[PDB]
Parts: sequence; C-alpha cells; structure tokens
Amino acid sequence: MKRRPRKWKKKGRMRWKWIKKRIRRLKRQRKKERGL
Amino acid sequence: ARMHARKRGKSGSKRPPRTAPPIWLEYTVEDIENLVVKLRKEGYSTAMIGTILRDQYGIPTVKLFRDPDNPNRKLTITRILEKHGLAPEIPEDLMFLIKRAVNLRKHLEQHPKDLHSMRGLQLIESKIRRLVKYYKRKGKLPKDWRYDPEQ
Amino acid sequence: PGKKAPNGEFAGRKLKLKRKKFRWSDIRYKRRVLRLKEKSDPLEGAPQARGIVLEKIAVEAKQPNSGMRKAVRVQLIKNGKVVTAFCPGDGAIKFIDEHDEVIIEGIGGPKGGSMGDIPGIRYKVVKVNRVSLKELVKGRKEKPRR
RNA sequence: GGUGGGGUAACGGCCCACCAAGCCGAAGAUCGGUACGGGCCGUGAGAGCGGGAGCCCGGAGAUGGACACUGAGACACGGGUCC
RNA sequence: ACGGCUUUUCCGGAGUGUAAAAAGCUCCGGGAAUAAGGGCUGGGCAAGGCCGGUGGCAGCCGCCGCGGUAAUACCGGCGGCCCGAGUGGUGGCCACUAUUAUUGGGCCUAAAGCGGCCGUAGCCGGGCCCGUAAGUCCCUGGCGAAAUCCCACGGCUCAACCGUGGGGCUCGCUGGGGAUACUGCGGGCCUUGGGACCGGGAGAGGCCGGGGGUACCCCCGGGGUAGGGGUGAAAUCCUAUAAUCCCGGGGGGACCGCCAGUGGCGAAGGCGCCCGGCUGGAACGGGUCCGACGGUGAGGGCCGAAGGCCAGGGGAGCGAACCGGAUUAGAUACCCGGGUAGUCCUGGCUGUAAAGGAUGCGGGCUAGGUGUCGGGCGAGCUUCGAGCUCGCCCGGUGCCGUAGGGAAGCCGUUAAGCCCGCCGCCUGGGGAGUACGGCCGCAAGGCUGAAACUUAAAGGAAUUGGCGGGGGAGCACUACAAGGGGUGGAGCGUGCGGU
RNA sequence: GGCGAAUACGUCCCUGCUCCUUGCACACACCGCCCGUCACUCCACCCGAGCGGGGCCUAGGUGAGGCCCGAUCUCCUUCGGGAGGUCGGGUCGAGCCUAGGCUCCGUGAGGGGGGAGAAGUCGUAACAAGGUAGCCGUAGGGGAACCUACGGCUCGAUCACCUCCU
RNA sequence: UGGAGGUGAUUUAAAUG
RNA sequence: GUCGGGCUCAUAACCCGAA
Ligand SMILES: [Mg+2]
Ligand SMILES: [Mg+2]
Ligand SMILES: [Mg+2]
Ligand SMILES: [Mg+2]
Ligand SMILES: [Mg+2]
Ligand SMILES: [Mg+2]
Ligand SMILES: [Mg+2]
Ligand SMILES: [Mg+2]
Ligand SMILES: [Mg+2]
Ligand SMILES: [Mg+2]
Ligand SMILES: [Mg+2]
Ligand SMILES: [Mg+2]
Ligand SMILES: [Mg+2]
Ligand SMILES: [Mg+2]
Ligand SMILES: [Mg+2]
Ligand SMILES: [Mg+2]
Ligand SMILES: [Mg+2]
Ligand SMILES: [Mg+2]
Ligand SMILES: [Mg+2]
Ligand SMILES: [Mg+2]
Ligand SMILES: [Mg+2]
Ligand SMILES: [Mg+2]
Ligand SMILES: [Mg+2]
Ligand SMILES: [Mg+2]
Ligand SMILES: [Mg+2]
Ligand SMILES: [Mg+2]
Ligand SMILES: [Mg+2]
Ligand SMILES: [Mg+2]
Ligand SMILES: [Mg+2]
Ligand SMILES: [Mg+2]
Ligand SMILES: [Mg+2]
Ligand SMILES: [Mg+2]
Ligand SMILES: [Mg+2]
Ligand SMILES: [Mg+2]
Ligand SMILES: [Mg+2]
Ligand SMILES: [Mg+2]
Ligand SMILES: [Mg+2]
Ligand SMILES: [Mg+2]
Ligand SMILES: [Mg+2]
Ligand SMILES: [Mg+2]
Ligand SMILES: [Mg+2]
Repeated sequence: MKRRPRKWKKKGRMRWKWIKKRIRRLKRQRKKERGL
Repeated sequence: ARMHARKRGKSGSKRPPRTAPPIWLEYTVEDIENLVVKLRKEGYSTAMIGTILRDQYGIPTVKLFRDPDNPNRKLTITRILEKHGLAPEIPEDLMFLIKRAVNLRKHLEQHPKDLHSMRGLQLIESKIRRLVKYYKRKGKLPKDWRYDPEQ
Repeated sequence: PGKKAPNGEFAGRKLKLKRKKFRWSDIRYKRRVLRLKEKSDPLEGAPQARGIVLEKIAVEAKQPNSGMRKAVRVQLIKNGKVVTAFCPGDGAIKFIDEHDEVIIEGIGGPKGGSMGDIPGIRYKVVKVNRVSLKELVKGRKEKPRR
C-alpha cells in the first residue's frame, strides 16, 4: 500500500494498523470468490 | 567533491606562478631528456619519474622549458617519451584502474559473500567506462577497442 | 529542494511537458476536459426542465435547525429519471397536486448544487401547470382547471 | 524502394508483372476520444485562459449505401439507375 | 393651492418621402393632457432598533447564520436604499486565484524529497588565441484579401452608422547586403574542477580460518534434609524416585559485560572478545602525472532491519498460537507456571518500516565564540615514550549566537540565508490506497490506480484557563491521626416524599 | 448561668482547597471529549447465475448493378454504322446468409463494503503516566472496539544516578 | 544560568453521563 | 431470584438486613 502518514493520527479515528488488517481480510474474500 | 563518496578534501600541490627556470637550476634541456629516458628505461611510471626528478635532482617540473622542436608548447614527460618512442600504448590512468579491477575480481571468486568489496568493483568499472568514452572521443583508443574482464 | 527547473534556454519541451503533467492535478480542469459533469447530469446540460409530479414528501432540516421542508418527486419528460424538487414559499405545497406538470431549475447552492439546511435536494419548482408559482403563492393569479 | 508496362488532362504503388527488405515508433508510432479549418470573438493591467452558429474566404453534403449518361465543367439539392 | 408657459411624446389634417405603401422629415389646429417598474432593507453591502401577526410550528438562508410567546433577520403595514424602461431567477466561460506559478507558487513540524546508490538519452557545463557565420542584432526587396480594431477630418440634427487618409492586425514566410560580443561548429594552447600515482599515519568498513571469556541449561558422583519457587495478595508448578543450597567432574547452543566517549567507520540498511590472511573507501602531506575527461539523471540496474516462504541442519535461553493458575460484573487481556512455530547455520525467494536528519544531490558567497576526532606545522617541557602542554592550517563531529529567513516552534558557514543547475513530488477534507485493468511473486503480498456520491471545514504553531489514577510547597476537628460523647435498632414530636 | 473532663501540640494517608511547574485531541471546561461490531431508515456504488437485444473484424457460400472482349438474332441506315434482345468468358461490386472472436446498452436471484440519520444494543480502544506510554512494518489470535511476539521511532509522564555541553 | 542524551525502576481493584 | 437500607453528584459494580 501507499503511505499516508496523516492517517496514523488518532483524533477521531481507530488505529490505522488494524484498519489495514481489516482491509486485507476483506480483499482475501473477494479474490477467493473470483477464482470460482 | 569526490565523485562517489561526496567528501570535500582539499589536499594538493601549491605551484607558484613563474615563467623561466630558476637561476640556481644548472641542468640544460638535453640533460633533462637524457635523465627522463634513463628513468623510463629503469621501469617507472610517468608520475614516478617526475617525483624522482623533483626529490633527488632538484628539478621542479619539466614544464618550465619550451619544446626545442615546437615553440608553440612547453615540455611534458609524455611528450619527451613520445619524441623517443617509449610512450605508453594505453593511457596510464586507465591501465592502473584495469590492473586494480583484475586483482579484485579473483578475490571475489574466492569470497562470494564479500558484498561491500563488490560495490567497489562496480565503482571502479564505472570509472573505467567513463575514461574509455573520453579516450575514444579523442582518438587515443581505436573505435573497436572494448573492455571485457574475460580477456 | 533546489532551484526550480528546468530554466535553460533550450529546454522548452521539458518545461511544457511539466506544466501539462501537473495540470491534471487541478480538479476544475480535469472535470471540464473529461466532461464528467455531462456524463452524469439528469438535466443533460439544460438550465431548466419539465416533469410530472408523482408524490408529495417532507424532508427534515439538518442540525441544529428544526422544521419540515416540503418537496415533490418529479419524473422528467426527456429521459424518465426521477428527482426531488423543493417548493419555495409559505403554503406553496397546497398549490401542487399529483399528475400535474412542473418546471424545475437549479436551487442555487455552492458548486452548482444544494444549499442551506437541506442537502440532498438540488432543484426547485418555478411553474405549475404553466403558471408562475411565485404569483400563486402571492395571489394576483389563479391556478387553472380547478 | 527498384526495374518494365498500363492508365490518366497530367506526375505518382494510382494499378499490374518481376527483383529486394524495406518503411514508422518513448522527440509517442499504432489505436481510441472529441471536432469542419481560418479571418475573428469573450474576458484579463499584462503574461495568459476560453470559444469558434450568424458576416467573408476555403471544405463537405442533399433520407443511408453504391454506380452511370450528357457536357468546357457533374458522377448533378428543384436530372437518370440499383439495393 | 393659486397664476402663467411649452408640446419631445399623443389626437386630427396638408406637403415631401416610396416601385406603390408605411415609417421618417417640414408646417397647421387641440391640450399637462396620453406614459414607472423590479429588486432589496442582520453582516459582507447602500438602506428601520417602528407597528401588527406567528411561536423550533410555519418559514428564511449563495456563505456566516435567524426562528423555543418581548423576532431590527420569517409574513404583512408604514417608512427607507439601489438601479430604472427595465429589474430579478437558473445554467456556462473569463476574472477573483501567485488555487497551475515563463513573468510568478510550494515540499523539517500544515498536501508534498523516490529506503539507498550507480549510470543511458536529454538538459546544464572552467580560462586564453585564431577561423566560420547556423543561432542572434541592424538595413533593405517580395508577401501575410476585404470586413473587424485605434486616430484625425468629412456626411446623416449630434451619436450609433457610413466615407477619405494615417496606423495596427494574421509575431509568420521568403530574396539580398552588413556586424561578430554571446551561444553553436572547426583548429591551437592551459591547470584551477575531476581523475591517476607516491609517503607516514586513523578507523566496531567487508569476507575467511583459528584461539578464548564469563553466564546459563541438562547429566553423573559426594554432602545435607524439609521445603523451594512466585505475587499487590495467592495458586498452578518443583520436591522423600531427596528438591532449593554447597562441592568435584562430563556435554551443549546462543551471546561478547566494564573500558565506551552529542567518540569512530560505511551510500543507506548497518558494524564492538583476541590472533593471522585476503579486500573496499576516506582525510592529511605533495613546484609528481593526465588535461574539462564534469553535474543531474527519464527509462534501466544493484544493495536493502525485522517478519514470512521453499529445501536441508540445529535447538541452550527466550517465546506468536495453545494449555493451566489468578484478577474481574465479564477478562478471548494485562500478572504467574508451562509451551509449538520462530529466533541460530547453509543455498534460494519476498523488497517491506516513524527504512525519520519526517530536511534530494553538485558549485560560489555572507560576524564571531567555545568543546572534541584524524593528519600536518611551530614553540615549550620531559621519567626520552607511538609521552605531555599551548598556538596555527585542512578535513570530520557538537553547542551558543550576529546579519538574513520564518505562521511560529526555530534555522543560522554541518542554513531552513543570497545566487548558478538538474531530477522527483503536491494542488480542501472524505470515498481510497478501494473497484476495474495490467506487470511481478511458490505463497503471503509488491508496483501502478479512478468514479458515483458525501462534506465546511480538516490540518499547523503558539495563548489564557480548567483538569490529571503527573511533580513540588502550604492548610482545615463541616479532614485524618489520638481521644470524649453519640446517630443508625424501639415508641413518640416535628418537617419531606408518596398515596 | 450551674457542674466540668479526655487526648494531640502532629500529618497530608482519607475528604478537600490555595500557589509554582509540567502533559493535554478539554473551553458546555473530566458530571469533558470520544471508538468499533450487531439492529433500524434512506442514498449512491461494486461483484454477479440467469435474461432479452445492438456494433465491429475475420473465414466460407450467395449476389441487384457496372465495365471490357466475343458469337449470333430483330428493326432502322446516310452504307460510316446505330438502337436493343439472347448466350459464352473475364473482372469489379453495395447487399444478404452461416460460423468464430471481442464490444455495448437493458433487466437480474444472491453476495459486499461506502455515506448520511438518530440512538435500539454491548463494551470503553484513544486524549493526563487515560489508569498495561502511544505509534510504524510483519505474523498469529479475538463478539467489537482490540490483544500478543520480533525489529524500529519519540510525535512519551515521574523519580534517582550517570554521561555530554553552554 | 540554561540545555541534550543513557540505564534503572513505578505496591490490588476503580466502567459510564 | 424477590423486597428494603447503605455507599456515589447519579447509575452499574460493591456492602448489610430480611422473607
Ligand atoms: Mg510511365
Ligand atoms: Mg460534427
Ligand atoms: Mg476547433
Ligand atoms: Mg443560423
Ligand atoms: Mg430531410
Ligand atoms: Mg449599512
Ligand atoms: Mg438567494
Ligand atoms: Mg414583533
Ligand atoms: Mg418586512
Ligand atoms: Mg501554496
Ligand atoms: Mg506531510
Ligand atoms: Mg530521502
Ligand atoms: Mg547519477
Ligand atoms: Mg566558457
Ligand atoms: Mg543571418
Ligand atoms: Mg486585412
Ligand atoms: Mg451635419
Ligand atoms: Mg463625427
Ligand atoms: Mg467604414
Ligand atoms: Mg545427591
Ligand atoms: Mg528512475
Ligand atoms: Mg519458560
Ligand atoms: Mg534506523
Ligand atoms: Mg529522529
Ligand atoms: Mg520519506
Ligand atoms: Mg589535533
Ligand atoms: Mg563520517
Ligand atoms: Mg567544522
Ligand atoms: Mg543556533
Ligand atoms: Mg485533495
Ligand atoms: Mg488487481
Ligand atoms: Mg464528614
Ligand atoms: Mg478518628
Ligand atoms: Mg431511630
Ligand atoms: Mg473545543
Ligand atoms: Mg468520564
Ligand atoms: Mg482506556
Ligand atoms: Mg484497565
Ligand atoms: Mg493505554
Ligand atoms: Mg492472544
Ligand atoms: Mg446503585
């Protein structure tokens, strides 16, 4: 992924590391269904 | 700055501005040419000959005399050697760099994991290719000349 | 960052390419040249449009205001798309009926869009059965055919 | 691209026979998008940015796609043929 | 309100006008008669702190904002302001906007310097002499239709419009003549930038072989006997098959304490026990050599912490997942007892970090002061040491600070200052580093990267307070500590809630 | 008015207040601010079995019509020939048919996140040392915010000691 | 006077408006 | 589990009594 260091700031949002983990989890599901 | 390491060292020679040889120098041009030929026949580089002439014979550079043949130019060690047929076939700086690259390559055949020394070989070969471009432009190397380590 | 480049006398081509490259970072220029607004406009570039009323509704104002804003759902004659339009004035919603034809135009907010405490509505009613709505709300004129 | 012809009012791969491997391209070919070109017009202190219906000059078309007769001139908006 | 005047315009006529008519124009009779609207009125922004309705309902609002029964902001009356035969609404282009920047913008902390480096094209390139005349400058021939634009004069009553002259416009092309400062091209001559070489030194730079240091875990033998370990407090766990602890031996895998220093070396990532071998780069000293051989660098190439993957080894200590003991309302955790992968070696793949100096690289210039590391020079000491002290030059590495810069924090010859270059990147916040398409990878993943729609701020530096399960100082029987007497249980007096 | 003691001569541990300094995403001022899953309402979008239809390149069959060279026939001639019919051959060609591949619009069972709304729900992750400092890369685990391991950054509070400076 | 770094530590539980 | 009282600005947790 590309770097957006502004996203790492905490005021009014959840932690970016875990947002990234959630996005990657979602992308795995789409790629599996694309194979069927 | 240095071509690759970007350091700003300043050490070097500080030549005074003068036209004629000094009064205390007694050697003539013929003696100087004879000395240059003798030293070259003993097997020295062009840089080494000038060092010996300065240190032992009290001769500040041969570039203080006019060329007896061509009045348009001053004398240099390479010009003197050319006048007698003992001039290097390959320019000396290129030759020294190529010699350094050959020794380093056989070290790397026995030490494949020495990566820091390998970057040094890469930098040396960059210098060699810069020089070959310049010398082909000037006509001091044939147009078909190529540098290949496997040679 | 050093001096802005290229400055050379014979570097015209690179300077022109640099200016062309970074002009696509301007959203105004990109939208106009790619014609993005035309691609998605239900009014198809027109300043006004005609439609038929399908139902009356009410939209809540946004915080921290309170009130109900009266609007209509309109199906446009030219392409059949359905859009929401505001009815300006005190008591204006009483002059509208289902199956009536209206003329609508932009509501006039920033960037050619919505305004005020009612985001989501981009249009307003100007005429009802070919009579000016402003007159009807004030008087001076009567809505025909009952 | 070359050599030898044909055809045309006329030069030409414009089209043929024969002989070669050429020709264009990251300084953007090819393909895709949009559009008739210019004199000019709107705006701005200027540098610029945007447009090119109306008048003049050039181009193209006559429901769509093909093709002929007469004539100095047309493959013809108020002339001919086929789909 | 009186008295008077006029007739552009209006009504009715004659002439002229016209192909014929109509307009227009000259005259005659009548008469102030026939003629004002649209928007706005809280700020921006000119104009009301008046009256009557409505009461977070209805409504207004480009933006900021009004309206919750005493509305200068909504609806209406009366006033007032702007423009005026016009005046308002909606959509588009230019300006606003130095929010596209040649003139003329930004990238430490706000959007933004590729994790690092090498190099191809391109762009930018040191001094002197001679030649040329492509670029460039000057003069003059042939062209760039008219209309459109600017100026003076003239014709319609003036004007708009139209004519006669002067200029501009299509900034573009072409035939000749002249100049040689700069750029380009050709020849010659240099040493300052850069490179080569020689000398005595410095350094955890890299690779390979050998020799060690304690510490720790397991095993065998001797001693001794009831506990050890661990927490805020405990428990699981270990121990009579003799633990914890002490002594004598054997085996194993990882790691190199103190000295150690805003110290050293390297492009960055990174590099610290000793001895030997191979090897990279830099500083200083230099009347040595070559002779502009240079800077940056689209594409392209190489290096690149930890973790992960593929094969084969190894496994002391630690320890994702997991298994137990606790804590708690719950506790999928924090704490405690165990524990697989992994952490280590050999051959490959992956190419990612707050890979941060959050600061791309080369060159010139612009006060000082004071530490420290390497080399050189001078002077003085000296136990004669590769020793010590002071001063100066060059190159690294810190701090304070003048001019200047900046929103400020701060930077300030190790620039974030003034100037000459080249490359990369940014253009309000979100949607989104997502969807679709492509390339690369065994896989995990990497590089490239929109739109519909949503929103008035998001973001930065600094100020005053308030607060902290932050620090310091001080104080009070409506605080404690030391004490004396009680209230809370019963019946009743009295006040409060509810019923 | 009568009678008439006990204990301390201190401390900031508890409950609180004043002042200096420090951190702060708070100013309605910690009774502050604030995050995610599940549930409900609305808007735009993505993947998509099936499902009607359009447009381009190919390869093959067919082909109205045009041109050229031939043989013969009918009618006119000024004897040059000129109108036209039938057949043979060559060649050019719009259209049409079949199949193949891409491309586009329309519906579409089911699946997926995004944005508003206002609160139905469970917890309290971030801001003070936010009560286990926060955050980046990679990997595993969990209703949900999140937790844990290795390497890194300060954009981390407090006390003691040490080092380096002005 | 004022600054920059390093190593050690931090005695239960305490959610919400 | 029910009901009542404490503690808190208040709710949850927590403490006490009772049937
Ligand atoms: Mg010919
Ligand atoms: Mg067109
Ligand atoms: Mg055009
Ligand atoms: Mg027209
Ligand atoms: Mg028609
Ligand atoms: Mg005013
Ligand atoms: Mg308005
Ligand atoms: Mg009122
Ligand atoms: Mg009013
Ligand atoms: Mg700016
Ligand atoms: Mg930034
Ligand atoms: Mg960088
Ligand atoms: Mg380079
Ligand atoms: Mg020069
Ligand atoms: Mg010239
Ligand atoms: Mg003209
Ligand atoms: Mg006149
Ligand atoms: Mg005039
Ligand atoms: Mg005129
Ligand atoms: Mg024993
Ligand atoms: Mg590159
Ligand atoms: Mg263990
Ligand atoms: Mg680092
Ligand atoms: Mg840092
Ligand atoms: Mg960076
Ligand atoms: Mg020294
Ligand atoms: Mg260094
Ligand atoms: Mg220095
Ligand atoms: Mg300073
Ligand atoms: Mg943006
Ligand atoms: Mg993809
Ligand atoms: Mg009390
Ligand atoms: Mg007490
Ligand atoms: Mg009682
Ligand atoms: Mg605030
Ligand atoms: Mg709270
Ligand atoms: Mg918390
Ligand atoms: Mg906690
Ligand atoms: Mg925490
Ligand atoms: Mg876990
Ligand atoms: Mg309670």
